Amino acid sequence: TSPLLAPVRQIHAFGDSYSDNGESQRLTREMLAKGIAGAQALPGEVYWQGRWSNGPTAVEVLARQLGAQLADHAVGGAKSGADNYYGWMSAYRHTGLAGQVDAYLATLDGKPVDGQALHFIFVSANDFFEHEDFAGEQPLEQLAGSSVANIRAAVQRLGEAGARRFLVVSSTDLSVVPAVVAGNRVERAQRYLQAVNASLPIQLAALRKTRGLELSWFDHLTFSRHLRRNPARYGLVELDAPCQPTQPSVRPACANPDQYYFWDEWHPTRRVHQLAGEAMAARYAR
Repeated sequence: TSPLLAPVRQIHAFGDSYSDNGESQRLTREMLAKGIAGAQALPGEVYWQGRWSNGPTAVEVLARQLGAQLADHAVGGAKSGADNYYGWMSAYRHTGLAGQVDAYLATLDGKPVDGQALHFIFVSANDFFEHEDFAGEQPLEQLAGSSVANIRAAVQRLGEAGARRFLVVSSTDLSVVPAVVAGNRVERAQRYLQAVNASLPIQLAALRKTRGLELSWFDHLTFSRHLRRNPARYGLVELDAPCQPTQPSVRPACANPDQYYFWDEWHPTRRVHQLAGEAMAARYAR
């Protein structure tokens, strides 16, 4: 192993439901109040305090582990580009990674970017979900290319504005997500996530060197493969069934959520987010 990275006192997080700590709930309440066509309350009733889980997301745990404050810009459903899985959102706000970066940089209020803040990026799953659910035409190899390009451009744009420090999370293992299994889409997920996770770290390594950035890459796939191969070691029992079923309809939650991998058909439990946040904190000194 190499030396731990310097401590972190401020995180700015950009991403999707795997990071959101209340933005989709705030924003959808605003959209409902304004009467925006097609709006829905997200995430819904069977979720903890606006998180798309039964507890804090991995980046919230990472912030606690590192002794950092967290500004969490992530929005449930966010894609790697400008917009969201929920297309009805775009009329009100661009909540994809690109839109989160735009809003972050447009709300500095004449102040510089903090060159010591960790810019945390965790996105791409909705690129895939949207493609599969609404028959995107791009072959999956092209979709992966566009996800990679979008994330690289976000880092470039953040660095351009003064950001120096980044943690970029890989694709998660979309191939074991309950909704993907139910969709019979395991192979498609495998192919998409391997293409993103092969190309993205190569692109970020080039950019890190060019622009003199500190950029950590977190391999969420390696992380989840290790949990799922040795579940008892982590106190996990159920790897496949959602604790809180929502498809086709909501049913009562399991009694033992801390022994479940998945909360609903797409999102991990608070326990898995805890292990993920701890894992992500491993490259940094407290």
